[PDB]
Amino acid sequence: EKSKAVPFLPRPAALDGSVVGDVGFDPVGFTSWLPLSYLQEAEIKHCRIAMLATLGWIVADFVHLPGAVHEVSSLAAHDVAVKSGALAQILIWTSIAEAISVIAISQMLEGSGRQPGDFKFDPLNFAKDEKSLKKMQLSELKNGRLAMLAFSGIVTQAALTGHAFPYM
Amino acid sequence: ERSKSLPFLMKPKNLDGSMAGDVGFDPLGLSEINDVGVDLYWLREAELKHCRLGMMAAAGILFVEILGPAPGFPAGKSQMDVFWKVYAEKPSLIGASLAAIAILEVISGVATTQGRQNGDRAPGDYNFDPLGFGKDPAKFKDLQLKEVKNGRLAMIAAAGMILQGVSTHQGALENLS
Ligand code: CLA
Ligand SMILES: C/C(C=C=C1C(C)(C)C[C@H](O)C[C@@]1(C)O)=C/C=C/C(C)=C/C=C/C=C(C)/C=C/C=C(/C=C/[C@@]12O[C@]1(C)C[C@@H](O)CC2(C)C)CO
Ligand SMILES: CC(/C=C/C=C(C)/C=C/[C@@]12O[C@]1(C)C[C@@H](O)CC2(C)C)=C\C=C\C=C(C)\C=C\C=C(C)\C=C\[C@@]12O[C@]1(C)C[C@@H](O)CC2(C)C
Repeated sequence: EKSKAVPFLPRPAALDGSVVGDVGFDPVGFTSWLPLSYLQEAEIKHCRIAMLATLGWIVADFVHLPGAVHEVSSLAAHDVAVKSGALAQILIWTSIAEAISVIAISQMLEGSGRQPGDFKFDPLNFAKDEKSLKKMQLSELKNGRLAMLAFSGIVTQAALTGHAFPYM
Repeated sequence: ERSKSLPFLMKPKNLDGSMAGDVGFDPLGLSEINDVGVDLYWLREAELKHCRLGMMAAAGILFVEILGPAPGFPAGKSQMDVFWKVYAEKPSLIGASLAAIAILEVISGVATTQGRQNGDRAPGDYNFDPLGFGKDPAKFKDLQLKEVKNGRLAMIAAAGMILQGVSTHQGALENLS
């Protein structure tokens, strides 16, 4: 009762405390008719994709790969990269990863034990015990949400005003 | 048995004494509506939202007309017509404000319906007391009465300002003198 985020709204009844980044924020009750693991996986995937996208947009408006095709702004880079076939390679490998993801999310939903977003990818450690893993999961979630909103703002401002890196 | 405000009318059944500003002024018996998701809880929440919105709007009109606009913002003293001058030059501000108000209003409606269902939240309550001006009781009732009276007065005032600006196309205090 009385979820932490919205103090005047009831607790979403599906987010008690046992999830990283769980401040009880679900006013429209998306968790009431969708699996929690599915939504967590979707959120983490969005976080990672948008973090990579924000970093790439900002960097590519500064540094360009050698070649005349890579001499466009990130706003206009989509139509150039799709014509050159640059985005085709990313599409192919992302589709391979996403088919393996289809298998992984199916197994997670039907038992297994794989945590949402846990691909066990960890060449370095950066997370030795449970406490470090929880803290870094919270950091990843917060940074990913911030980067999703940041990429949203960057794209909207750049489309509104065709400016360089300062999209004001 | 008779309403305090209207002695020629019987006391409205649903308005005993609880809500701040209750004087029994329900001649049409609207407090007894229990259909289309509308009841005393919904009516009180709507009244409080109207009170707060009217207070904010009246304060904004008076502030802008007396102390002038903020730097970088248009002038004209007609608040119903300066809106189109702001939108003509800063449409993004208006759009962002509208989107924020839309999200907050969706949250407000969800909260109203939930609090009506599992009764734990008083109508118009959003737990918004950052400065702790209404922590203790015996002052909360007085603050509720002050808010309700000021909000009704500002509702009437803001409706008047809207109509005056739409019709006369002049400022509020311009109409005053
Ligand atoms: C969402 C991810 C994403 C997407 C869709 C793109 C898309 C694009 N980038 Mg880009 N970029 C990204 C992230 C991304 N970038 C990141 C994170 C960086 C920082 C290193 C850059 C740095 C960058 C530069 C410097 C340039 C581009 C350019 C371009 C355009 C054409 C060439 C190209 O594909 O990039 C080539 C990308 C690189 C050389 C660096 C990519 C490094 C990756 C993203 C990090 C490692 C992630 C890993 C491989 C994930 C594995 C995927 C899995 C399925 C196997 C194209 C529109 C070029 C352009 O035309 O600019 C307008 C260009 O000059 N990008
Ligand atoms: C279904 C729903 C929402 C909901 C729900 C949920 C989501 C299901 C959740 C719950 O469970 C139930 C329920 C029902 O709550 C309904 C949504 C509400 C609506 C339909 C929104 C309406 C808002 C309209 C407003 C507030 C417009 C005001 C216009 C003004 C104009 C201003 C002007 O300046 C302009 C522009 C020109 C100037 O010249 C002069 C004037 C004219 C003054 C003043 O502001
Ligand atoms: C800034 C913003 C969001 C900021 C979010 C932040 C900081 C989030 C922080 C967190 O996530 C972290 C970091 C960690 C989480 O655990 C906790 C929180 C705290 C939640 C959203 C802006 C959101 C801004 C929005 C939605 C603006 C919308 C504007 C519109 C629609 C206007 C459109 C128009 O103006 C045009 C474009 C042209 C005109 O011609 C037509 C019209 C329509 C007038």
